[PDB]
Amino acid sequence: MSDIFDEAASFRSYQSKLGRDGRASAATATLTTKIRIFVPATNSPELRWELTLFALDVIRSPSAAESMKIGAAFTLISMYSERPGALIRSLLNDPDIEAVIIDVGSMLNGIPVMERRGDKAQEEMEGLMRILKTARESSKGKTPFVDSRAYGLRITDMSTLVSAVITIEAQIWILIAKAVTAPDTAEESETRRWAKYVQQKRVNPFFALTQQWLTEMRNLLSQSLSVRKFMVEILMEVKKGGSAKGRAVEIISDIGNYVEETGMAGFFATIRFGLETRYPALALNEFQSDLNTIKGLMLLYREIGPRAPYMVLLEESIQTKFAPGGYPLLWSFAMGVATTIDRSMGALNINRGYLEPMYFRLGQKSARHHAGGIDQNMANKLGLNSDQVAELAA
Amino acid sequence: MSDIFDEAASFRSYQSKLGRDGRASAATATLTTKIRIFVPATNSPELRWELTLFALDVIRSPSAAESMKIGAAFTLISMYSERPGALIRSLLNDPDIEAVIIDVGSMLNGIPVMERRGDKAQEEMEGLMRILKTARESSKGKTPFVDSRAYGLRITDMSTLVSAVITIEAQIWILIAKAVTAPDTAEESETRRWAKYVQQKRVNPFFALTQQWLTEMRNLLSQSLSVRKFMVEILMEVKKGGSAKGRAVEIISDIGNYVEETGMAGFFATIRFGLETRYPALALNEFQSDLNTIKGLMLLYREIGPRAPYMVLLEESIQTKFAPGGYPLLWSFAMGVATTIDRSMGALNINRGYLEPMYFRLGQKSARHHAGGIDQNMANKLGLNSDQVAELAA
Amino acid sequence: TIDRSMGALNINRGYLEPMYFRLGQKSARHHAGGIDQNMANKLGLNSD
RNA sequence: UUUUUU
RNA sequence: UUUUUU
RNA sequence: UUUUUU
RNA sequence: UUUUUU
Repeated sequence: MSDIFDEAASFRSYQSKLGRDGRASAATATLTTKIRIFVPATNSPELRWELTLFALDVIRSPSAAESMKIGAAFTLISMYSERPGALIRSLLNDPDIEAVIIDVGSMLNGIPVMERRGDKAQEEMEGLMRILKTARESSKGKTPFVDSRAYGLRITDMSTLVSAVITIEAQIWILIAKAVTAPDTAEESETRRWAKYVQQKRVNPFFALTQQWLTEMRNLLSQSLSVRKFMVEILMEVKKGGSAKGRAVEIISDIGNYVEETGMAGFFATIRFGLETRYPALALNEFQSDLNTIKGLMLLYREIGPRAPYMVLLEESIQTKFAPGGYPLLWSFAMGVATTIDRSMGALNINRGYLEPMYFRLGQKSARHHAGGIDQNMANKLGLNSDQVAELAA
Repeated sequence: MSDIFDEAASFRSYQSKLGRDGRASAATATLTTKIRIFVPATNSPELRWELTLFALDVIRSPSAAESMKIGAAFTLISMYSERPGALIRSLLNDPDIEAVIIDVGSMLNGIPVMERRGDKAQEEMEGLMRILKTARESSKGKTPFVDSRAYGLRITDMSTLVSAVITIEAQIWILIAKAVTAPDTAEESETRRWAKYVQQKRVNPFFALTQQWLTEMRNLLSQSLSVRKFMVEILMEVKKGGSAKGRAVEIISDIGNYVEETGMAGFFATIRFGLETRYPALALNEFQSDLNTIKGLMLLYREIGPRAPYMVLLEESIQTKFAPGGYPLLWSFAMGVATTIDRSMGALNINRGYLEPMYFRLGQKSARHHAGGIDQNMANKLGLNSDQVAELAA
Repeated sequence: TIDRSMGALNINRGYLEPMYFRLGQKSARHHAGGIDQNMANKLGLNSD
C-alpha cells in the first residue's frame, strides 16, 4: 500500500550507514616502520642545495631501500619550508610509519652524521657512499635534470635556491594527479601542467628533471602510501585559507586544484550528467533505485569530511561503494549523454563489464534526438515555441 | 468487513517477532574447547616471519589437528597487529572456544616452549617437528608461495616483513567472501580481487601463495566457525570509523566491502528488483502476502543489528527466515526482471523447487514488453508523450 | 492452484465441499487479474 | 579500483 | 541454506 | 487431530 | 592559466 516503498527507502538509508558509528579500539594497531628523514638544520642555500641533490640521487638510486626512498621523498617535499622538521612533525597522520627527524648539520659529499663518529656511523657513511655511487652509475651519465649544467651547479644566492627548490617541488607535485589512477597514461597532462607553469613564469625551466627520473619518482609514489598521505595532508592544510600564502604554497594549491576529485570521474560524471541536466527519460522504472543510491552516496560524501575528494589517493575503503557497479544503469546513461555532449568526455576508459549498451544508446538519443529540453521558465516566454523549434532545428 | 485484513497484518507482524524477546539463561552453555594460539612476543621482523612461515606450514599440514589449524589461523590473522594477544583477547566473542594466548618468546626451527624444559615440553617439541615434517613431505616439494624463493627468504627489514604480512593477510581475507556460499565455484572472483589489489600496488605479488594452499585454507575456513566469527568481529570493528586506519586495516575494510551481504543474494535481489523499480504488475492479488512478508523481513533486519549483513557467515538461525521459500512468487518475479535487466544477474544458480515459471515469465514480460514505466514526475513533462513513445520504441 | 508445493498435503477430509474447492480453483486463475488499490496512479495500465 | 578535460 | 556483479 | 514447501 | 574594449 502507501506505507511500502517508503519503508524501503528508510531501509536503504539505514543500510548505507549500517555499522559506521562509534569509536574503534586501539587493539587494531598496525605495526610501525622506522623512517629516517634528513632535514636541513640551517638556512644556508648551499647546504639545502646539496641536500636536495642528495635526495634526488637517492630517489634515482636503484639500490636504495624503500625506507630510504621515503625519507628522501619527505626531505624533498618539506625542503621549501624554513623548518622542515616542524612541518613534517606537525603534518603527519600516518599510523603505518614513524618518522625520526634527523637534522643534517654540516654537509659533506654525502651527509656527516656528526654523532659519535666511528661508533655506528662509519657503516652508515659507507652505505650512503654506495647509494650515491649506484645512483650515478645506474644512469648512462645522465643527471636527474634535463640540463647537465643544472646538476653540478654551485648555489650561494638564496633567490636561486628558492627558484630551483620551487621548480623541483612543482615537478614532483605534478605527478600526484595521475599517480594511482593511470600512471602509465601520464606524461601528457603532466607535460601540459609543466607548460602551463612555465608560461606563467612561476617555475624556472632550467631546473627541469628528465623523464626517467620523473617515471622513477612516480613509481615510488604509486608504490608507497605514506608519501601520498603526507602530501594529501599538506594539500588539505594549504586549502584552508586565512593566512598569507607563499609561492610554494600557491603552486601547491594550484596543483591540488587539479588533484581534487581524482580517481572518481565515474561518480561525479554520473552526478553532473545523469542527475543534473534534467531529461524527461529519467523516471522510467529502471533509474529510481540508482537515484536512491546516488542520494545515499551524496549523504555519505558529505558525512566523510574534508578527506572526501582525496579518497582514491588515501585508498579509502569507502571509495569502493562510490565506484560505478552499484548503479550501472544510470551510470551508463550519464556517460552516454556525457560522450555525446562533452568532447573531452570520450577519452575515458570505461570498457567495464556492466556497460548496458541499451541504456548507453538511450542516453545518446536523449542527448540530441530527445527534445530541446525546456525546463521551468521563470520568465514568461509565451512566444518562444518557435524559438525552441529553431533551437532544435540545429 | 473493514476490520479484517488489518487484524491479519497485525497478526503476521506479531507472529514474526513472536518469541524473540527477553534474556536467555546460562544453563544453555556450550562445551568449550581449548585452542592454543602462538602469538609473537616481540616486534623483531625475523621472529614474526618465522612464525608466519610456521603457521603456513601448520595450515598446509595434513596431519595437523583441527585445534592446531585454528591456532595457526588465529596466529596468521592477528600477525599484522603489534600486539596480537591484545587484539585476539579484545576481539573474541566465541562461546564455543576458549583461547589460551601463548607468547612465543624466542624462535627455533619450530617454537621453543621455554617453560620447564623437559617437563611436558619435549613431547610438544616432537609433535611440532612431526607437524613440520608432514607438512613439508605432503607437498611435492612445493612451497606454500607460488615462488620457491619466497619460502626460504631471510627477512630482517621491517618494511619487507610488513609487505609480506600484508600480502598474506590479503590473500587469506579474499577467501571469506565465497567460503561458505559456494567454495567450489571460487578462484574466479578471488583471482579478480587479487588482480585488483596487485594493480593498485597494495600487495607485493612476490609473496603469492599457491592455489593448493589457498584451497586447503578455504576448506579449513569453511569447516570451522570460530575463525569465521573472529574475522567477522574484526570486520565489524574495522567498519566503525573514527580512528586512523593502517594499510592492513584499509585492505581488510576494502575486502569486507565485498564480504558484506554475502549468501543473501536472493533476498536483496528480490528487494531491489521486485520491490523497487515499481511496475504496474505488482498489486495482482498474488504478491500482497509476499509484500507483507518482505516488510516484516526489513523490520527484522533492522532489528538484528550490526551483525545483519554477515548472517550467513555466522550461520544465524534468523537467516532461514530471510531465504526465498516463504515468498517464492515475488522472488521469482524479481529474479525474472533481474535476469532480463542486469547482465550479471543470470549467473546465479537459482534452480530451486519453487521457481514458479509462470511468474518468472510474467516478470520477464514486465521488464521489457510491459511499458516504459513513467513514474510520478515532479517536473511537468506535458510534451513528453512522444519522448516516452520513442524510448519504448527501442 | 497457486503453490506447486501445496498439493502434496493429505486433505481427504469429510468436509471437503467440492463446490467451494472448484470455486477457489476458478478464482485463482479464471476469475480476474485482481488489481488491488493502487497507491501509484496507473491510469494507462488497463492494457497492462 | 582506476584510465577525459579542468 | 548457498551458487551474479560490486 | 495430522500428512506441502520452507 | 591568460591573450577585447574600458
